[PDB]
Amino acid sequence: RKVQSGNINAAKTIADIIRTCLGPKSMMKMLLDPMGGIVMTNDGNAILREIQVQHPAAKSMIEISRTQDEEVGDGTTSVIILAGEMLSVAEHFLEQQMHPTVVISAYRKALDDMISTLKKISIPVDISDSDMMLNIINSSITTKAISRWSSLACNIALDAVKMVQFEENGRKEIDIKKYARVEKIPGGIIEDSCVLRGVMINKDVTHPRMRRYIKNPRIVLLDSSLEYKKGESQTDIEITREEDFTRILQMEEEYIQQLCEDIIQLKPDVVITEKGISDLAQHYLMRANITAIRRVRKTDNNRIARACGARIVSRPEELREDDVGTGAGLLEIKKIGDEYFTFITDCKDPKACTILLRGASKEILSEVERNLQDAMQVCRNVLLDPQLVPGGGASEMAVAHALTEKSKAMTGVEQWPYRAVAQALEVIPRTLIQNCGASTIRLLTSLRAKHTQENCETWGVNGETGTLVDMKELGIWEPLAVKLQTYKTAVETAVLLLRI
Amino acid sequence: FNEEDERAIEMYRRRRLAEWKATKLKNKFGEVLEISGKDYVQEVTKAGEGLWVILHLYKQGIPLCALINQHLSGLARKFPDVKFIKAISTTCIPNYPDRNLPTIFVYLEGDIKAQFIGPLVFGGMNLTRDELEWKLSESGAIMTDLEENPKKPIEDVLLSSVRRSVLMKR
Ligand SMILES: Nc1ncnc2c1ncn2[C@@H]1O[C@H](COP(=O)(O)OP(=O)(O)O)[C@@H](O)[C@H]1O
Repeated sequence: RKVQSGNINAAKTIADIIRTCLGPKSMMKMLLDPMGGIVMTNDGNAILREIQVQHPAAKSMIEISRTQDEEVGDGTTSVIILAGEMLSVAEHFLEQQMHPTVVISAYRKALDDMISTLKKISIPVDISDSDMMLNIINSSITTKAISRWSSLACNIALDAVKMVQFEENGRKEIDIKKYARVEKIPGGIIEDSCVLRGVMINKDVTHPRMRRYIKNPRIVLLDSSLEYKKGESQTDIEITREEDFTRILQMEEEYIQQLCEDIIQLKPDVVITEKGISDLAQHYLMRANITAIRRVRKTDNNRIARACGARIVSRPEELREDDVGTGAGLLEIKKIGDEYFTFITDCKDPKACTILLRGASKEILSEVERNLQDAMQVCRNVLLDPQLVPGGGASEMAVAHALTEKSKAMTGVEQWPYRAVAQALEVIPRTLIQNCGASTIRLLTSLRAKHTQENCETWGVNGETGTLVDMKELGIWEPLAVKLQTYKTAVETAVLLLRI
Repeated sequence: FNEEDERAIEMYRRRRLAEWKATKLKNKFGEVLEISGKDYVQEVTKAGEGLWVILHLYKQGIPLCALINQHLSGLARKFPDVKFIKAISTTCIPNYPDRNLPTIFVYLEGDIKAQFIGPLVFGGMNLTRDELEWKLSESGAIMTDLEENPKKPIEDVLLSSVRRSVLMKR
């Protein structure tokens, strides 16, 4: 019994570590290094990643936040605050009457019916027109930032995240981490920034006499190394027998030329490797008209082989036909930088991409990169679920009111925990009112009355004025996946913590 | 024709004959080794010049010299061409304070490098392996990857804002 009452303290104190950082208006906190240094941090993530704790429950409940942030990328502290608020002042009575299993059973159906109620209300939005998506994105990036060419960044973000799309494997699936790379190069006007249909690499050809400007290439992607020695297998075997060395160097030529002929049996205009290239292999290639690029990273091969134009299965050796034939555009080598840059551009339906932007200084480039990264995250989240739900705490109040009506409707035996959750779910509007700077009790009573009589289909609260206004003319909306994920994650973390 | 191919073959013959003076089986190591006696410096120093060693001094009591051993062994498996040693507080330096217990550093032949002292450099209860390869690879023995430790550079809002304001409109 005393285990739960001991573990709840760590959870509530970690929840209270950061609580006033939510919303537009927020405070800032200070950390003090043991030597004497001072850092004044605003991010919730930085604080809940730096301080280390002891009790295992606190460690697990910290790890949940980062694990969730790894995937969705939108909401981190809200689930922590909601879980702490629910845990603190709901279950301690029910423990005083010694019925934990009844509480869990009530929690399950409470989750089910609140999820159903949330699914009941929704408004669909069309996806054909991009202007209203741009407007929604602009409203979403109203978060604290610098408005320097924000519209351009939003437009490029929308274009890239729409172009990556999906390949009809396991229904719609959008990935942004692996098929989008940002590259920044100083010099030139900031207007020239745009999305590039192909892909850029920072390396160049291995010999000056090979052709560079090619039209309609036929690319082959190949792993492993062309050279083959395998010396470590046979070392110092009858050192006095140099005839063995002569014979092995003679027979290796047969293997090298066999590999070269097997490759050359097709028309692979370009050859990309990763490990290295010897002299016989490049000499044989240069006997014909082929170009080679050496030692590219793994991720670059992942982008290129991802239907950037060069549809290739990336087979190590003994390839087949139709696994090399590809439809691409132009291959070029540029001298824009001190190092030569490779361009494989003007392809068809390229599933990969490469986004580049230009600016005089580097720090403004870093800021612009952060801005468009956030925009891309939001736009990816939107396309998966094309329905929206009003925010500002109105949804929470409506759900709580519906739960109270149901509790007074059927009036089950275990209705007390149900009501406890119902009027313990309303912590967010109280925090918003407290941060605004007005009286909590009167505003909460007015909101309850409005939800009772007007049902508050879109009426909510304003975080910059503190007055009850309708959100139809305000324009505040949020997607649907984030709320469901937050509510679920809170439910199972509470159940898991109570199960011990 | 017969000129270029024969010339290429003969540079292979010359290069392969020049490579006949290669190493002398220096890959004996590749696993974790432990010593605990009076074998202080007569073993670590007495080796070939082209080695890459790493020593370690601990106490076995505090639960920070038990986490680092797993990471060190994991690096031992991946990299075969290095030397790894362990000891318990008494091989050298007969008296040693408990203030800076986990002591890890790299000898070179005649001149030590990259002295790591004290628990503050590691952080504490947060050493993921990647930070360990990064710290060890800041001086040689680099395998790949960069900028994998954002947890150290926390952003200071006020100073960074002042710098951005003074730089953007300068
Ligand atoms: N203009 C606004 N008025 C009222 N509430 C807002 C406004 N803008 C954002 N919010 C609310 O503040 C919350 C802050 O979200 P955020 O800062 O991302 O923290 P988290 O990552 O925990 O969601 C959001 O959930 C949103 O519902």
